[PDB]
Amino acid sequence: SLEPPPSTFQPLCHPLVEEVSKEVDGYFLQHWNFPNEKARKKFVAAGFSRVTCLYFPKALDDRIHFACRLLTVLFLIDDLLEYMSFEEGSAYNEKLIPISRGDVLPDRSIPVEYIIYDLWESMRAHDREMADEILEPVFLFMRAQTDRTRARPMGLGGYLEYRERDVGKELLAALMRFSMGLKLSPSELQRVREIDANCSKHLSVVNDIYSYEKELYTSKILCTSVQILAQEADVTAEAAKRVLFVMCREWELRHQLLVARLSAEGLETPGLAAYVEGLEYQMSGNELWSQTTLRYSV
Amino acid sequence: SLEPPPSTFQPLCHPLVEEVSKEVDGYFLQHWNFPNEKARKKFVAAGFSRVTCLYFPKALDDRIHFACRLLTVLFLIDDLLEYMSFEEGSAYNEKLIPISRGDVLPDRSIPVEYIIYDLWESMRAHDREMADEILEPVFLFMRAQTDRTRARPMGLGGYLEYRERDVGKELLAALMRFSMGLKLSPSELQRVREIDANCSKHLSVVNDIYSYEKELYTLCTSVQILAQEADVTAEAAKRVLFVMCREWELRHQLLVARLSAEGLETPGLAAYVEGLEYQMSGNELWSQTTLRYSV
Amino acid sequence: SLEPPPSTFQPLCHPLVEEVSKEVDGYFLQHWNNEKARKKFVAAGFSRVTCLYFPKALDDRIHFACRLLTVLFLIDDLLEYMSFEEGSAYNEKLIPISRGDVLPDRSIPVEYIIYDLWESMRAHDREMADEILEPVFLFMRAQTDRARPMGLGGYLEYRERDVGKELLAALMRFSMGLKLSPSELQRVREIDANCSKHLSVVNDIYSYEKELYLCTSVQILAQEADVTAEAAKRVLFVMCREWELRHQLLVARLSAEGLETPGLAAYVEGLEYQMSGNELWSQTTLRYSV
Amino acid sequence: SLEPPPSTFQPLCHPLVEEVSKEVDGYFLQHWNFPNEKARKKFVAAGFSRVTCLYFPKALDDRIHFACRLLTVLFLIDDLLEYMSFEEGSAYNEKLIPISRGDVLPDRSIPVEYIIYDLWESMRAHDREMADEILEPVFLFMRAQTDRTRARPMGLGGYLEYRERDVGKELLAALMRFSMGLKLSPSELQRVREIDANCSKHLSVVNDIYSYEKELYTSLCTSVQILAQEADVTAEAAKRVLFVMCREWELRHQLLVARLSAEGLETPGLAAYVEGLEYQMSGNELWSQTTLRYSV
Ligand SMILES: CC(C)=CCC/C(C)=C/CC/C(C)=C/COP(=O)(O)OP(=O)(O)O
Ligand SMILES: CC(C)=CCC/C(C)=C/CC/C(C)=C/COP(=O)(O)OP(=O)(O)O
Ligand SMILES: CC(C)=CCC/C(C)=C/CC/C(C)=C/COP(=O)(O)OP(=O)(O)O
Ligand SMILES: [Mg+2]
Repeated sequence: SLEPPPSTFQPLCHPLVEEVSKEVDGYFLQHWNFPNEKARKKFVAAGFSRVTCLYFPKALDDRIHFACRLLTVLFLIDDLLEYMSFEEGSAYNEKLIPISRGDVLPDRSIPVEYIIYDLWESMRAHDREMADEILEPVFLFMRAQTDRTRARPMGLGGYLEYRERDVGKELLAALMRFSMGLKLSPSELQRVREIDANCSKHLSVVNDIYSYEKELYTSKILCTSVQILAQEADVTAEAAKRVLFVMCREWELRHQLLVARLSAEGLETPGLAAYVEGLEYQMSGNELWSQTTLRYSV
Repeated sequence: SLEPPPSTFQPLCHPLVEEVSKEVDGYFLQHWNFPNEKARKKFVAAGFSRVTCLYFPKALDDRIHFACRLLTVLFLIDDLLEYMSFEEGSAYNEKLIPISRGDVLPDRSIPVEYIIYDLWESMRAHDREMADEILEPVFLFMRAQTDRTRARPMGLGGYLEYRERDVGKELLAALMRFSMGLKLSPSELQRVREIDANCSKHLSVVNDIYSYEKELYTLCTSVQILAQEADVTAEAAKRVLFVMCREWELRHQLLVARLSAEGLETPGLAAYVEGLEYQMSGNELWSQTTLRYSV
Repeated sequence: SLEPPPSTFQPLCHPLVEEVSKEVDGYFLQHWNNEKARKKFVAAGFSRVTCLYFPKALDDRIHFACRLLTVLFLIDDLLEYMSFEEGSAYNEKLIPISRGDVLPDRSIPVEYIIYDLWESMRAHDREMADEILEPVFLFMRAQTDRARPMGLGGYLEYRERDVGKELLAALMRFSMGLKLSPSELQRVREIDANCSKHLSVVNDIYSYEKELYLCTSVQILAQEADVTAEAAKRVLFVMCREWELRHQLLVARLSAEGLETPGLAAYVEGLEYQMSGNELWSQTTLRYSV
Repeated sequence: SLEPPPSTFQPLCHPLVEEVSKEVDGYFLQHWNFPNEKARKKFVAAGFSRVTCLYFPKALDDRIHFACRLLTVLFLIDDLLEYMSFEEGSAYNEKLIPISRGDVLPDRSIPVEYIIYDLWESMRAHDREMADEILEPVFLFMRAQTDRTRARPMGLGGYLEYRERDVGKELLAALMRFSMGLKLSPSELQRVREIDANCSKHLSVVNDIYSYEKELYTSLCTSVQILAQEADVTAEAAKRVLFVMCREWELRHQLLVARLSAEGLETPGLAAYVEGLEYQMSGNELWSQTTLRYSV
């Protein structure tokens, strides 16, 4: 089997995982309309708060639950969207956006509506400025949840450049910033643009590596680095995964080189130091998640 | 400074290397017009016959010198062409082609001409049928070391497919079959299509890895291409490509076995298949030691 | 030979162009700094381009667009004479001044022109004027300084997101006093991308000479199809006609699927004017030496 | 619906088409083993000899039939190959190569075997030199009828370059030379390198434009799908753009020929050859618009 190559990175889980997980899991169990009990247990088995804590292990203790709640509902909606047309799905999320902004009252009789409204009111309550910062990154994601993928010739370079702008990864980095109380300035963000793009790729390719078996097992719009590299080099998908994993390690090193350079230049501010560290854990965390999540299972 | 990942391919060196060296080196030395001592000394140090013996370790004892002579002159000619124009260089080789077929002038006053002529007559003398089988393969290679290029976008996939058809590597394979007495009819040789391409690709990329520094003296190479596509340094690119080369080696064995599993393997292709493996490992040791890639 | 193929897009020209042109020209020829160029300016038709791009701009707003572009051009042809370091700073020093967080040196035309200009825009419509800030900054930033395998498909996808094209749509919305929600805009992303491609390729076709005096559809198609640059321009021109057709099909679908709002209808029609106007101008201006 | 854009070329058919067709058709009707008479009906309907005279209108009267007979058997083998595996079809054609070279006697009880043998034996008789010359071009094509084409990401450029080396179009050019009696030297051929590549693309794209609907089976690899995807337009739009690109290649062919002449590099053989390619293009276009091979 695969067997990942050596990495100087390692997965870390948020100290309070057990605590938040119980809290968040409990809240959705009492508020979200799960159909049958079977589903009720699929949810707990999922451990969305445990996923969040794996991604943002360095989050502030009094903010990690916000991140867990946001991702939990987002994972939930993503599941429902699967069973509805691009039309209703798009209509479904557009209704939640003004409600998320808090510009429109929720229909207290619809779980998702008041869970979203309450959640964002809570966030603006704890930190208004930062809460309003993640608004667009979230809307961008939600909207993309229903965008139709365009099939076109794509080599490795083009695919990777495309993944560098993944809205999901952007959501993760912006959310991680909220969870960590890192109020980075426009000049600080631009300073780590390469780091972000680099990180974005690592995350997406690691996902491709463990999601391939399922992507193909879809009575198979196949768009993945595994298939692209396998065809370009003319080797098996397994061989492709191997090569790609080494590339990921090269991106891990590039991450260090860029961070090292950032410091030498005297541009590594206190916040940026915390930020790039966070991204390192997203990379190692996303790797563990990919190897274990049932989402990639068959 | 770049540690090659593990490989099951072990390179060999033809036992007669030092013997053929003296033979062939002596023939060219003082027979071929060397501008000066230095030239002659550098020529010996280059050891083209030694290069040839790394690539064709299983060549037949009474055929190895034929390969050593052929490549020695080609390396020489290739050296003189850089100083010529796409105009001059082309007429040069194009003139030798008829000669090589024995159809024309051997001009005894011109080294390159009587050497080419004499070399091919010797080959037809030893094995007529097989000496002809490689005429076109060599010509293809000669009518290429002067060709221009059509610049267009080329990604990793495009560059690799392109290298799978490298005329240089086809010449090597064709000359190996000659040197080994292997000839298996154009059938099953057609059956080792994938094997040949996979191999040609492996040889080309290993060359890219070691020739990047020097080539960077002014780029069509897998190193720069992967580096730009994955957005990493060229050193990181070489490391990744090396792993890819190990994947092609694994694929090579799979192709070999599969040929067997369905009853296609034959004494000819069995030997051929192994000979290619020696080119790949041989090429790797050469690429790591050749002054051709030195700054 | 470059005879434009048939197009169903008919360009429009703002009726106040003569009035606003002499108005906006007189200004720059009064503060901004060889009189031989002082003539090249009045003949450059900077406000005329503006009027072909936003022929439906509000009468009291058209002069704003003109002034903005007339300076973005004046600065552009100014970057051609300075290094990335020089230009990048030169431009970056104007952003805060544009926001109004830094006052301008009344002795430097480029500075106070920018200052007063943005001040007058906020004073006319602060909200909408603020919305143009970022789009303009993105454009200016890029003006300063990828290097990798780029084929025709990659290039066009890349042009679907061109900043300059983004700037025109933002400036157009402001000029027409068109308030559109991020929601309504989402519905027209395909139309926006399609339009961006059209604008860029027509520009590539006509600016090929100047640029060649590189990253351009003309050169790329020429290499991929192995034909001349001129042969390439002809093929691309026909591709532009297909994008025009697609625009109409998309506009028709937006309507049929009941997703069109009055503001959106005006928006998509305006994009058409930009496309056809851009073509008229590109063919006539001496900027690309007719 | 699809109006081809204006062109300075025009299709042209070989004069003896009628008689040659009768002559070559009857031959196969007597030797080729068609099961029932619905294949003989279809066969005759396909008129492979008229196809040949459309592609090689400038052929010599005494050679044009060698071309028709060769393409007829190649077309027929092509169809049979459809009802055979890769391993099978491969072995099948490989069996016929030594027979073509005249090295192995054919089995007189197997039509395809003796028909091939007799054909080359007859060709080598009329012009041993030129006959031997198109041996490799035919074998390259036959062996190509059975290999697999690994699918990989490919833009227009990559696709077009691959089509420039199309063994089928190569076979066409070589057969045209043999049929027109044009014995070109390597220098002359090296001189017409760009012109061949340009022509090859033209033929392939024109074929793509008309075989697209057909290729949409779904019960792949073509300029139509690739361009439509790269420019994000319909396949129908792609066709219109590709067609114009084809007219540019016709212009390029003329420019390349003019240049060749102006450089004093055009020989009588080459002049006749490049003109022969012009007719291969106009001819392949008409064929593409009319062949049942691309229908439903
Ligand atoms: C679903 C969701 C709310 C994502 C928000 C961002 C986030 C928490 C990302 C981490 C988990 C991940 C890689 C999901 C995408 O899997 P995948 O891309 O291999 O499968 P998919 O993208 O087709 O859903
Ligand atoms: C004389 C000659 C080269 C004959 C070809 C036969 C051949 C492939 C011999 C093996 C030596 C080799 C890998 C050369 C490639 O040099 P390179 O491609 O890395 O450097 P270059 O091609 O730019 O000269
Ligand atoms: C028997 C035979 C075909 C001989 C080849 C000689 C040749 C190129 C004849 C011209 C006719 C032609 C363009 C066929 C293309 O079929 P296609 O390529 O459009 O359809 P296909 O290749 O997928 O079968
Ligand atoms: Mg331009």
